[PDB]
Amino acid sequence: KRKKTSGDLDNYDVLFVGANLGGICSNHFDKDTHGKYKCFVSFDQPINQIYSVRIPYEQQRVRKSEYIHFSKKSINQFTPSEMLAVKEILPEQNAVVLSSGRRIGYNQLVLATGLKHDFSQIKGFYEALEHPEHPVYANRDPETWRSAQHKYSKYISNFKSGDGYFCIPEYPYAGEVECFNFFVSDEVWKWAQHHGALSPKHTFTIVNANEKFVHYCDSADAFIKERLEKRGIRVEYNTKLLEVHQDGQKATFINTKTGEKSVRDYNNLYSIVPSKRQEFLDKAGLTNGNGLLNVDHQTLQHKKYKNIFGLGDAADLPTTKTFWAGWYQIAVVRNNVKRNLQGQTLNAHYDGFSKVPLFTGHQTLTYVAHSYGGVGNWQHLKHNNGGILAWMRYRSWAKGMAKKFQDFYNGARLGPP
Ligand SMILES: NC(=O)c1ccc[n+]([C@@H]2O[C@H](COP(=O)([O-])OP(=O)(O)OC[C@H]3O[C@@H](n4cnc5c(N)ncnc54)[C@H](O)[C@@H]3O)[C@@H](O)[C@H]2O)c1
Repeated sequence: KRKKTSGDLDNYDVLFVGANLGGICSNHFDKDTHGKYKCFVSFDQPINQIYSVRIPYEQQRVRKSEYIHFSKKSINQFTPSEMLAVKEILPEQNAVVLSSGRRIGYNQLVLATGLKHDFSQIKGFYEALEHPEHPVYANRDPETWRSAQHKYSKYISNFKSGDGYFCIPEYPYAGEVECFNFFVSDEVWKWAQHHGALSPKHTFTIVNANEKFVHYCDSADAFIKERLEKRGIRVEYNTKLLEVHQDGQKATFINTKTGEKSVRDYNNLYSIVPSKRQEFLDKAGLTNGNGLLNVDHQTLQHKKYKNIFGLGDAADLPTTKTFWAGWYQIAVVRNNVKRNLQGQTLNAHYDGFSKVPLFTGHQTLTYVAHSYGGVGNWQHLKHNNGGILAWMRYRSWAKGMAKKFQDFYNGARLGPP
């Protein structure tokens, strides 16, 4: 009946750059328009690691099959895709050049290029995270690990002794609140001190380069800091991890405020992988400052270039870059983009809603739900101190969310509402 559109073409009437949230949109853009347009997708990496369940992963509450998903699956069968990165974007020409060189034209462009992980900002990090024994752990799995490597789970369990550092890189970085495992670790290391598994000649400090944990929600940052103390955890601000020596287990830090670097023995290091701005977005004059797209806060349309959009993490938005945010930014992009193909006005506005669980304990969580102005809704920091209510919501996310990300990329389950 309906036939797959061509990938061997010279221009399309929509072009999506990304598969994770750029693909869920296309599958939504079709069901919203009934296939009246031919849309192309061009991602860069083959696998989509589901970082929304990254802590239930490290607890082995989610199997590796439910955490690793191919990028093709997000895209529907009809829409053609190719795993080639766009070399440059010519917005004045309405065109997009890929790595191979095949110039592609467009009518509307949707950018979901996220924040690109740059393991090389931290020298020697990747080669220590790939080692199946070294105590260097990170926010994501390398692609050379096979189905039988479960090093990720050993971070909390194998912390018998020594100095442990949890390092947060410089904003903008991916995985703000969803990759903070320093409250479940404390609980599990509070037991290990009680029966002797974890020595008392050990120190754990949070090396945060940024001044605050959550830039766009004051209430969450205040709660995190207040709760970090009540536990007894120590934080070091304005310090960022700069190098890792895998032989002697030395970690070179630098306090950007004073520019004064230190070297410290580690025996358990975790880092939230550091990102890096892509230059083809700055040669094209789209990004603003930090490297994020200069888009409207309400409609998500680019300030200049009325026909370019942007969503997800690539977009410069005053909210927490979560997934449930993007669930609301594809509903908006797929509307306006279609209103712009019909000439009509852009009637869909983004409220700034973003919802990410924060795990306060081994089996408890609280939701960070907040709109554009940092203002939280009825769930913001509820049942934060644990209890039967937070216990259940933990199971509903750990045992029941990874089973859903298959549908999202299928199409069988759409957004929350
Ligand atoms: N906790 C973490 O460390 C982490 C890291 C990445 C993503 N995430 C989650 O994923 C959610 C969605 O992320 P996103 O959609 O904003 O970005 P993303 O991290 O999912 O990646 C964006 C997609 O665009 C592709 N891409 C990047 N550069 C490209 C280029 N030059 N050309 C073509 N394709 C390119 C990528 O391969 C990818 O398919 C985020 O809200 C976040 O919750 C978390």
